[PDB]
Amino acid sequence: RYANKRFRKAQCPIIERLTNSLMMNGRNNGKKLKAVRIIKHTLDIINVLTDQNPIQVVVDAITNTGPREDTTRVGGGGAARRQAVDVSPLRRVNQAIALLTIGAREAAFRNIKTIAETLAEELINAAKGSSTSYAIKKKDELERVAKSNR
Amino acid sequence: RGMTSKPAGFMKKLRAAKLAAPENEKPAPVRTHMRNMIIVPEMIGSVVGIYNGKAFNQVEIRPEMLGHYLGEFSITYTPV
Amino acid sequence: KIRITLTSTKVKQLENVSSNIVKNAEQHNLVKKGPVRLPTKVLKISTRKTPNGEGSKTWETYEMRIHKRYIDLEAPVQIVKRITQITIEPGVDVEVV
Amino acid sequence: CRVCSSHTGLVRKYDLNICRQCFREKAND
Amino acid sequence: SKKRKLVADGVFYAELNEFFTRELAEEGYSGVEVRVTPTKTEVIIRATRTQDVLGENGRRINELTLLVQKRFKYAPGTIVLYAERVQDRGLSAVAQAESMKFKLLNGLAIRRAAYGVVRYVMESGAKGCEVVVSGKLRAARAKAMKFADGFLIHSGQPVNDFIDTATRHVLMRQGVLGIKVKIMRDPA
Amino acid sequence: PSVQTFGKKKSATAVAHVKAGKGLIKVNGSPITLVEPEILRFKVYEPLLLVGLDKFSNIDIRVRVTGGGHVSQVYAIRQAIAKGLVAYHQKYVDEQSKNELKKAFTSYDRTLLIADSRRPEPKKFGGKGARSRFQKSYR
RNA sequence: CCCCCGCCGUUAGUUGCCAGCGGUUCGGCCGGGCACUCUAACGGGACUGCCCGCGAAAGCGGGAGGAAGGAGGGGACGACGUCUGGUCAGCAUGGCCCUUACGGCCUGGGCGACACACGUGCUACAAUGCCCACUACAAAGCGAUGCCACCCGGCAACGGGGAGCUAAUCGCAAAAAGGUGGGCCCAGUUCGGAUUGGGGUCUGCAACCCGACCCCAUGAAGCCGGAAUCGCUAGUAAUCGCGGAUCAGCC
Repeated sequence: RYANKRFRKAQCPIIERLTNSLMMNGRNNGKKLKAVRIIKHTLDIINVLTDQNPIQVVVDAITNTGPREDTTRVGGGGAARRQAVDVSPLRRVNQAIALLTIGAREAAFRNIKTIAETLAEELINAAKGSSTSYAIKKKDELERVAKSNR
Repeated sequence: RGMTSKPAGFMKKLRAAKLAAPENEKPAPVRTHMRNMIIVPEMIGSVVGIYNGKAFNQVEIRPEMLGHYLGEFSITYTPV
Repeated sequence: KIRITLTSTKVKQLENVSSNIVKNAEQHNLVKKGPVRLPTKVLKISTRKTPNGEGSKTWETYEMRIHKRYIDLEAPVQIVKRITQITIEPGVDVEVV
Repeated sequence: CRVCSSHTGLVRKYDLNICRQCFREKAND
Repeated sequence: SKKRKLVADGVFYAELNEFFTRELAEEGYSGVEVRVTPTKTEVIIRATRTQDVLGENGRRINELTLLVQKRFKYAPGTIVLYAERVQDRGLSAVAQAESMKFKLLNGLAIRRAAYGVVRYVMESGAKGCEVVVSGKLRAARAKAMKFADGFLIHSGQPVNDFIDTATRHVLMRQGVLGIKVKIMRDPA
Repeated sequence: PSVQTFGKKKSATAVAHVKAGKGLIKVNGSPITLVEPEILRFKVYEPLLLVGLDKFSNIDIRVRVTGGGHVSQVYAIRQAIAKGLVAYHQKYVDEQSKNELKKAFTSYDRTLLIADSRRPEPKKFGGKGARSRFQKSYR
């Protein structure tokens, strides 16, 4: 596709690769620093509001957000039917992370000088401890679309 | 708006305008590309046509008008 | 304190040239500083190929690395004699303080 | 410039060449 | 040279070359190297017929060299005038080109003139050679002519070809026709 | 004794001087944290931690850094500490530089040992950025 | 095969730094020292060479080391030809045409007009933000009437005075994004700066037509854009500031 999967250096605070990916999703204009800060501050936000350790909260969020099945269009003899299909494990992560950041940006709450609260709140809302929020919606909606046209 | 201590005015029209001064004035116009020039009193009463770039517009210059540029009198852009 | 600047396109043309000057002056002055290298700077110039004239439209990119060599000679005397007639290689442009 | 007299754009230093063109031309051979 | 008069110093060289090409044509100009220090420039014109340049007992070399001084005053500084013979004019692309350019002026069959030149060049030394004629062949519709022998291949590719190149023009009643001569020699 | 390592990245040079000690870092006089304040990025002393029992609590570093930017410096210093660590002992510096800190078949683990050759990049013509190409429109 | 950029080493040290010591008008200024950066010349390094997997082979995938890879990144090298491609307005040149003028000088105007249409862009609609303050990292360039240190008068543009530089040794220069602290509190707003009124600086003979800059007031549309459509595969896109050519000044 775009290119071969490049391996990402694990996170400085918690040496989790998945985290860095998330951070990359947040960052824009290569402002890697602001991006890391927002995620870290959110993690701190996750600590206070929620007793649980942030790393666990985030991972659980991504799980709720990953779509198992997605619908892809295809041209049949008549009309382009939307064929439902599985999603690559690689694909699911990129979608989940992307959707979180997008929904997070979606939130009204403008907290912290930046975005940092929206990420914090979004992740918790995602958790399935709380499996709500805009991110999960998209995920649920896609799956629903699939198997509709089973 | 003060450009500098000495008001600039290109010599093409100045030298030309002033010569007209001793005879009197010059009937008919003058025509100069030098919209850049500021107008001085000797200019007054005269009718200098300025260059739109398209054409030269007759501009009678009166006293209230002196400090100005002359170009200010000939508009480059037309709604047409 | 005669500072000598030797510049050239070819690294060898200087090594030869500047080296000669070292040996000669050894005869009538102090003992030279020894050919000091002075790093080579490369210049990239993007310009009109010709000077104002034909083909202003033209361009082109050039890179010309130029080499330097000082070898200073303090306490001068009949250094000048041994130096003046003695030079060799073209391809070298030497200027002295 | 000096040689060709193309005014359009001669480098001062050479102050020669038709312009860049002759500069490049002379340089070329 | 000097920042101030590198250009000035340069203009003179063109000035010198200007006269030499005009005069020395019969001699067979190949190249005019110009080396310089202060008021003493080298200028060593290379020629096929050194005789034509020198003159008898060196009479012409005197006039030309003197002419040079008029153009090169003390400020330009007196200049010398060395002349070296071109070993085998047949090797000089410039000459080979000029050679063909002349015949064309005569109105010789261009294609043949080309063959001959490649042959001469090919004939004495030269690992490879190629000649190109512009258009308006025989005052005809513009065309192009070729001809080549030996490996110009392994040349053209920049890697140390040592291919002499030369172009010669040809004014004609019909029009100008450029000539290109490529000669391949042992590479580096 | 002291150990040395240079380290340059983008355009930056960092002199890294390791000395057995507390583990503090004096960069350009300020404390490592001081020169670096609020930079999540500053994982210059990553090569130290990688040694095993993190070298730090058994090392000390005086560093001079000039040229480029704080990010570039972070990389240069990171390389410095990576290289010096090797000189002190071949063993410690492992796979990126020597053994585990040292080298790999293909992908770079950290590959602290290498000097990132990446430089800004000249702007090619016909393109705005160098790489970035202008987009097309229906026009 | 050649050039520029990536890593390492030798040679060379008036570039460089207490790296390391003594002094200081504590400016690397002084002695001293080539280590380092660097300067420029040469040498090393990458070849699917090594390890696992498939293959008949070429090679494809993966992994280690490594600054770097499987053409590491950018040039020179844009083939024979195509488009009756583009330019007689850069210059050159055949033919045709004008010669009190289809030439030449000048002043002024025009190339800057507008009911409208399109292309390329800038700024923006904001809180991952705007403003004020404090504080930190860059590269490549340019400088003789030219860059302008520092001091003074001015809110300021800028003016007066004046040191050094002839430019790795002085100046442009402040780097901006960034980090720290404060303000704003979701509003067409401490968003956004169009537009317009006034005052004024500067270049230049001269800024009406028709310059840029400063300060006060004004404070528009714009709350993320229909159909349709463009760029870019990594230090790339995105984002931030810095220099240059042209050049009195400057759109």
